[PDB]
Amino acid sequence: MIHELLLALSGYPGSIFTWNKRSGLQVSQDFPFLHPSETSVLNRLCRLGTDYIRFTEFIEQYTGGLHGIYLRAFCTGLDSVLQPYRQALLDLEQEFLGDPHLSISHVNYFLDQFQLLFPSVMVVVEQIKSQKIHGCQILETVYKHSCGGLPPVRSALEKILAVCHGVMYKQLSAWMLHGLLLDQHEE
Amino acid sequence: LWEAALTYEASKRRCWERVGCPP
Amino acid sequence: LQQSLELKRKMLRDKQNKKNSGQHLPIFPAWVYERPALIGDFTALPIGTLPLASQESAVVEDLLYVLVGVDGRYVSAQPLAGRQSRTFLVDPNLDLSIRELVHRILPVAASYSAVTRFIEEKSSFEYGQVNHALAAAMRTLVKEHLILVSQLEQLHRQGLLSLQKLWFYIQPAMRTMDILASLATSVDKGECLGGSTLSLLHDRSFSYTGDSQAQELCLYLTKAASAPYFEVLEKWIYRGIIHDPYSEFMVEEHELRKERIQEDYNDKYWDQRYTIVQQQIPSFLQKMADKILSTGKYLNVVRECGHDVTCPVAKEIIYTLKERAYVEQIEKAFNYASKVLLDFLMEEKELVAHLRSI
Amino acid sequence: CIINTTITLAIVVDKLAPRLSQLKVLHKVFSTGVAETRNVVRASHLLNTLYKAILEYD
Amino acid sequence: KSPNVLLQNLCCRILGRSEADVAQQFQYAVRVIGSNFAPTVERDEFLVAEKIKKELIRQRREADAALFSELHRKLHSQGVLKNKWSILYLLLSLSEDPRSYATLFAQALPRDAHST
Amino acid sequence: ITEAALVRDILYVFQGIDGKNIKMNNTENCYKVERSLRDTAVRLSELGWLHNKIRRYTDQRSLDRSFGLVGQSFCAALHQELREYYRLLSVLHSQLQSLTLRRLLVWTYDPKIRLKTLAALVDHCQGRKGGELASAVHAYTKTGDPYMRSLVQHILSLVSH
Repeated sequence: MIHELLLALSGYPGSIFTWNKRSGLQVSQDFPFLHPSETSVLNRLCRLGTDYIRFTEFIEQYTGGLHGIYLRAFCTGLDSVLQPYRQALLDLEQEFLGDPHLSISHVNYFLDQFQLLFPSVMVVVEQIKSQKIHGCQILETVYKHSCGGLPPVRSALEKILAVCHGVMYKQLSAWMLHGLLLDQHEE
Repeated sequence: LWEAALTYEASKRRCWERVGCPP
Repeated sequence: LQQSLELKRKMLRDKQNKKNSGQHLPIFPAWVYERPALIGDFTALPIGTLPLASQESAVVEDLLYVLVGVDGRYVSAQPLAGRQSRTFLVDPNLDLSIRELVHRILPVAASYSAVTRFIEEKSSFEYGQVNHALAAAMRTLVKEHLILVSQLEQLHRQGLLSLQKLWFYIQPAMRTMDILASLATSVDKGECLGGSTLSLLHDRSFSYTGDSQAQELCLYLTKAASAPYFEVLEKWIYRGIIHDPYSEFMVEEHELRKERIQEDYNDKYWDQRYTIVQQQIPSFLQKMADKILSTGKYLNVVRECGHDVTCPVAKEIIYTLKERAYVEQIEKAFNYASKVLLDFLMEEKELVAHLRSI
Repeated sequence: CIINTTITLAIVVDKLAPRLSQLKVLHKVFSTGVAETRNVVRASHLLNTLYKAILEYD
Repeated sequence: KSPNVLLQNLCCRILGRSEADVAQQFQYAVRVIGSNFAPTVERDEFLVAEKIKKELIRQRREADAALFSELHRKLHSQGVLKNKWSILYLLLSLSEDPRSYATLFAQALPRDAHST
Repeated sequence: ITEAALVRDILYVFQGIDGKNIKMNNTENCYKVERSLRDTAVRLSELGWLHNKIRRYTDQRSLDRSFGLVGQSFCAALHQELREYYRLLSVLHSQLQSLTLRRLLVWTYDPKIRLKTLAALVDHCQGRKGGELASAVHAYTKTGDPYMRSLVQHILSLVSH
């Protein structure tokens, strides 16, 4: 729960932090040795691990959404945006390697900057799944939230927009230059 | 003398099964 | 305890109908006043205190609580704040030597509760700009009073502290909290806001001049409370502006553009537009109080046509005792405003040719 | 560097990320080259799958 | 070693010299260190920590004032330092600001109330 | 029961969580303990009451997309002030294993003035959005208190952008 917590936040669950497809990461709430307050802090941290497991499942499942290229560019942006969360977890591992007794409030203060960025990008993925957002409308969908107003969230979605603008410019440098379209069922 | 020996070359090795004083 | 809310409403209404151009002056929500939390005040062995040597150790830890705001097991704080001299109730069946001795120590407990209430009350918006700063400068003196009692408690953990030892230790805190309680009641009793709470602190700096312990505390509170008022002077003496959201400055500006505009019927300006306020002079600026008003008076009649105010001085003005810097900084911008407005009037729309044509 | 710095599971998997990405492509490319009887169709289908699968990745 | 030989190492560290050269300054160092050997104030690391934090807050370096709070705990975590008050009292005194009154603030206890 | 259990209780109630010996989490009027017991807990629990208020607002405001560009940035600044309060709770937990500095009053004095200011910024900015929302943050920076002046003027710089 010092190493099991970094392991469950790494996206590999375990039967303290019981993975449930409904309740994400869930502590099993009845423990005679810990007590209800640290349980609440653990649940608060399990929100981040729940979002990370759902993100990695979405990326593994759709790296090729229902089949195709523009959301393929979205996931290649998405894992690279989630990369500093991994590397901050690896830095936590070295600090807990250095000192044998560090608090959860230590971990909470270090990971409360990703505690915001993850629920903000969840709605960006959720609109694409719900409205069956096909092809170039994903470009508009991430841009209407690129007017975000959390400045980390605005910059993090800007990286994704630049990535999938890469494949937009790639198709445009085919049809404007050599006169041929290169598109199967996306446009 | 001991702070003179303290300027030594340190071993930067570590394991997971050795947490406390594991050079 | 509730009549202070009436006081806050009256000073609210005064600033509201005075400054009619800007957005509504800030307020606290009501619960900040209605909390008992923010005000510092809010198995226990029934042997009838038999053991004589243990009575000292029991009452001194109740004392270590009562020095910093907490009713004890044997001492107990009476439910006033009707008045401000908050009395305490010790246990009746005590050693009379000990009961008398804690009666001598309890004045620093009473002179603490009347300081935390002053800072909690005069941190509200209605009390201007300077009475905010006076309750601001006392809290670094509250910090040391707490630090001594925590150090004495951790010393009391080792059993190396006595009731006589504690009464020896707290002798500087008995003086410093007493000067703060005297300043607190003197600002509360006579209602002192703005310049009026800048005069009284300058009086107490002259009361304590030869002690050099109570003088330095009081002189620290004067320079700290003089920071907002002199900063309005740092604009009004160099430019025509008095920003003054609470009308505490010696100069107020009337909107007597309403009667006199496009014809200056009164030729308004010297007579009815710009007036000096007499009670809001801090009693050490009375010496040039007419010159202070006339300095910013000379600037704005330039500012009516000439948009430029071009004061090259821009001198930082602050309170100092023993040494009069804030007289000549006033004289410098008074000379400059007079020189600019005169030479403006004599070169531009010249007065010799108009008097010749008359 | 095992036998001669601390090293764990969570470091070696993130170190081998750009290799475990490339192996998953081979699991799908070879799957069409193993799922088939004549010697001309077994080579023609294999060589054609590669030319289709890279045009997927352009 | 002994403190008498160890003071001469300090006189050779600050002044760059040998012990056969610098002997007038070491003569002065024995005068001030001797007869002022015993600690005069009650020792507590807490008051000195709350003064180093106050000093680092006063220079608008509010980030280092709570990094000192994480550095001061490691001194207790390791535990080979016996007198942690003295070295912090020394390191506070030799502190320079990279860029008044003290009878009002918290000072150490005098040790004169006790029968030393 | 002991004051040490009260210390670890009041430390989690600093985070605002329900603890062992203090039960009421401002459902009915406020936090209530059930003489170090009553009075010192009724002191220190109001910082957790402050935590409950200024985190309730931003938990609702980040979930509202209609609050706008100036108030997701207001929601960002209010979160930046809360992370450092959890830093203070971290050092409060780390010194436990003395740490009975009269039940942490110097440790929780610098939060409480900052939190009663952040709660003021919370409940004065309730309902406002747009250029009216930056005007309410500007409607706190005529405070001569420089600890309160440097706080809101830092929050103005993030809101006004």
